Order: sequence, then C-alpha cells, then structure tokens
Amino acid sequence: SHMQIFVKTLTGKTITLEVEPSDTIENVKAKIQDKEGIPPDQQRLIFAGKQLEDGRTLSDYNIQKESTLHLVLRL
Amino acid sequence: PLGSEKTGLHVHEKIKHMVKNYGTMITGIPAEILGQNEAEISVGYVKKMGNMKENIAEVVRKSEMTQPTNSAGKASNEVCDLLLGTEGASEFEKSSYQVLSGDGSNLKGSLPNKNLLVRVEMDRFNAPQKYQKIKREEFNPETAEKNKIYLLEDQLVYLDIFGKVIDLGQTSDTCHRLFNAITTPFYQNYILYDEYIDPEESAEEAAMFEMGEIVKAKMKNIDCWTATHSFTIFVPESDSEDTRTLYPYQAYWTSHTLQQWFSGDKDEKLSRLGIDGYIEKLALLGTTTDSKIRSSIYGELFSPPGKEHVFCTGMNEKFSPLRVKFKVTEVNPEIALQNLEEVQEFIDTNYPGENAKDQCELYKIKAQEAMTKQLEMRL
Amino acid sequence: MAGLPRRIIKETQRLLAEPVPGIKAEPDESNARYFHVVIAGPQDSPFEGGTFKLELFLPEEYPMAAPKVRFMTKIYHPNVDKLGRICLDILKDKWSPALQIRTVLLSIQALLSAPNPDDPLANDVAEQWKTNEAQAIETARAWTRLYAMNN
Repeated sequence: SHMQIFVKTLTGKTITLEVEPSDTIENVKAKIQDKEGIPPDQQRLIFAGKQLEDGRTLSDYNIQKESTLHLVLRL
Repeated sequence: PLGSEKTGLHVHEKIKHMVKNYGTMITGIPAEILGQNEAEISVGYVKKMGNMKENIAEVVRKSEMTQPTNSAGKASNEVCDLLLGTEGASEFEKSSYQVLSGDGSNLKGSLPNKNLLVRVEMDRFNAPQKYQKIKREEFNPETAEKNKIYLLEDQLVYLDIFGKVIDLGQTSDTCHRLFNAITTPFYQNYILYDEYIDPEESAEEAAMFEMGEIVKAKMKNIDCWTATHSFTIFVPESDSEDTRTLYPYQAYWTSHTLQQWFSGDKDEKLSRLGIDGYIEKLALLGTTTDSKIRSSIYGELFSPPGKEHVFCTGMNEKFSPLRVKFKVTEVNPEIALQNLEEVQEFIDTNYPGENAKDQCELYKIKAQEAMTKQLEMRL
Repeated sequence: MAGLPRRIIKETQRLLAEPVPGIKAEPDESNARYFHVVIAGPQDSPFEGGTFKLELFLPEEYPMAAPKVRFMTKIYHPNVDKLGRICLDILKDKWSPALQIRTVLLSIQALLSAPNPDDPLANDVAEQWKTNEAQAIETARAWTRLYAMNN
C-alpha cells in the first residue's frame, strides 16, 4: 500500500516521495539520494522534533500519509 | 593558446573567492526566508516559562542557520548549480555514473583538454556483520533487525537494508546441520567474521566458520553499496597536457564546509598531485584491501586540511571496501562566470558592506530579525 | 572468564598482558563485562599529572554494539558532558566488530590531548574553549588538581 510524504529543507525546497509505512529510514534516505544526489551518510531526517534512526522504520515513528519530514543538511 | 588556461582558472578563482568570503550566501537565498523556516523548525525547542519571548531570543542566539551546509551532497549540488546553471545541472544529473576502473584509466580518458566538471559519488560496501539463529515461527522481516543473517533450521536468509528477505541458496540439510551445531547461548546471536573463531576447534566453531564462508561468497553478488561521500573536481583547460591541474571541491558531514576547504587551500594542495597522481590515489582507494592504506588515502584526499593523518585512525579506520564513481561534463566559462556575477550583485545589492565580513554579518542579523518575528507571532 | 565468547576472554587477557601505555584497565571481580579504567592525563595537556577514573562496560550486544564508557572523575573537556559521557562518533559510518576495546581506550586518551570544541558534548565548556582557549585550559588545570590528583 503506497503513500506519499514530503521532505522539506531549510531553504524551503520541498520534494515528494512515494513510500510504504514499513519502509526503513535508510530506504527513505536512498529515495532522497535518487532525487537530490545526496548520499545517505550526508543526510539527517527529523520528524516531530526527533531524529530518525538508521535501521528503524517509518511506522516506528508513526509517519503517515502526507507527513512532512525535515531534511537537515548541517550537523 | 598561451594565456588560454586563465579563463577557466578565473572561473575557479571566482567561485573559490566567493565561497571563501560569503559562505552560505552564495546560494542566493534571501536572509528572511532562511530565518522564517529556521523559526518553524525551531518552535518546539523553546522554554515556555518566564517571558518566553526573552528565551525566544535565547533560541535565536542558539541559531546556526547561516553557517554553511556540511553535507557533501548539498555542496556538490551547489557547485553544479553555479558552474552549469540550473538547467545545465539538471541535464548533468540525468547522465549515469561510471565505476572508476582499477587503474583509473577510464576517468583519465574522460578528461580532454577543455574546462570540465567532474562529479564523484563514492559508495561503501555495507555487508552484514551479524547473524542469529531463529525459528521460522519467530521471524518477522518487518520488525527484525536489518542488514543481518538469519539461520533457520531449514533456510539461510539475508535481511537487507530495505527489509527484503534474500535466500542464500542452501539446502535444508546444510541449514539443519548448521542450526543444530551452533548450540552455545552466547553464539545464538553474534558476529560473522570473528578472528577468534577456529574451525578446527569444535563442530560449533566450524559451523560458524562455514556459515561465514557461505555468506561471504554470496555477498559478492549482492548489491550492498551505499553512497557515503560526494564531491566535485573542476578541471580547467590548460596550455600543456603536463601542466594541467584539477581542483577538488567538497564539504564533509559533521567535519567541514566548502568555505573551510577553500580557506585551508586543500583544493590547491591536492591540485599539486597532478591529474595522474590524484587519479592514482583515487583508484588505489578502491582496489586496496589493506584497511590502513585505505584509511591513509581517504585521510589524504578527504580530511579537512591538516587532519590528513588523524582523520581515519582509531574509531574512524576505514574497514569497508569503497568504490569511486564519476561523471564528466563540459563547463562554459561564460555561463559559470555570469552565474557567479549575478550572485555577487544580489549580495552587494541586498547585503551591502565595506568588507565581505560585514555583508555576512548584515545577512545574519537580517535572518535573525525574520526568525525572531516569526517565532514571536506564533507563540 | 565464565560464560563469555573467546573474543572477550582474549581481549581481556591481552589488555592485562600488554596494557595501553598510560592506561590501566582491569575487569571487576563480580562482573567481567565491566572494566575499572584509569587514564593518566597526557603530558603537555591541561590534564597532565591527573589520574582520571572511568567505567567501561560491555553490554550484552558487545561486540555487535560499542562498549559504554563513562568518566567517573569530573573533567573540564569540551567532549565530556556533565555526566561523564564521551563522543565515540564514527563519521559517515557506525561501530563495527572490526573495532575493539583497545581502540575505544586509545581514542579517549587521544581525545584528552586533542579537544574538539566544534562538534561538542559539553556546550558551556566548548563555548569557552573556542572563545577563550587560554581560560578554558587554565580551568581544566584547576579541575585536574582539584578532582583528579588523589583519585
């Protein structure tokens, strides 16, 4: 069951991803890599103020249709 | 063509000078927008005792929104955007990466004597290091720990980074033998290639060794490559093949910005290796299997300036195989220079100052003002 | 020694046999996954002449997971927080079983000689380190003499 989420950055640029609720956070980072050419190891994702950890899953943070993730590019 | 090389080097010198002096401002983002968005992302970090508004200031003092990105991918996107223009960058994005050959020759043959931009993406081989015995009743791919080997009584499977189950092609006889030989409690859920495990010691330790050999052979045909680093190389046209230089440009996660790379002149220091010397180090990075040489070359090519010798030691030793990939495209110096000049006027117009440090500080206080007001109006 | 994979047994014996210079690391009697560590302040660092006590603990998931380490002595270092924790952060990668207990100990030791206040854990300390390195170093000398010179 596909669904669509948004990823936003500090510059206000927004991209749209198609994802599954069981998709691991590293799959999300690889989809960001597909769109933006940014390596997974050079990304941080934030949802609801908390960091999305590698090896976990989108549902583990209760991320659902049309949620907006925040892509951090300075750490 | 004597003096012919200096119109590409002017492109190099301009982007280097502007990134050095202006940092995040070279992206052309107005300070207001930066402050507004930082505000929306920051609301939840506020202390809401006292007059929250005075700790809103505490939040704005806490802001780092004008410090430049240190994502290697984002810095590459910005170099591509400035030198090729937005549309040129979008066409470059469509062309495919090439795996650097063993001796680097495919990249050297892709650098004719014109002004060239190289984009590199480097992958690290992220194979499983861990295994566990499990019963089929208890194994749920969605919840189980990922990038791990699962030994069942009749199957050996690999649960990859995307949570997909990959059978490793073993008979149920072999799996039953392996499952029933590994009986010690602290070897039920362990690591795959332990140097202390001795196949001649025990039936259990020979089964652990054999499983590692199986997994290792199977991983050779499984795609475990994950992109780890990204950078660009500007290669200006030169007056003679043997005097041609390249200039690598990079940021690096949690380590340094492209501004800092330029301030320490690492682009120039690496430029002194020549094209063949640099390519040879880049090619060795991927062919060697000596983790100390891999780490030493990684350190030399990619550390912030001055940390070449500590960057990949200790905790940060490079144990996994790397693979360099590249793509090349031509740069029109008129387009890249016009791009840089439009950004320069934007900065001079909207953030005037007698020196570059003052323009940067004016930009920062404008962004802070816009953040302060937005956070004020929503609390 | 009881109940342990050969690797932990041998890491332990080889630490006792060939200790890291400047570091004493010996396992507890009641619990072999716990190490009582004493690291001497490196020479020509604000911590010289100090003797800092730490706890190193191998969780159940070691070596799949990194050891836990904590300083027990207070120390004025930009990479040690108010509770004694340190940044064992691997850039662009994660802990791997290719890393060892000895590597962790050598890294803490090196970090005492090379404070890094730009990627900090103790912010107050790191701010003064970047801003007023001379004053930060003096305070650390004072912290060393008050907290780390008789246990």
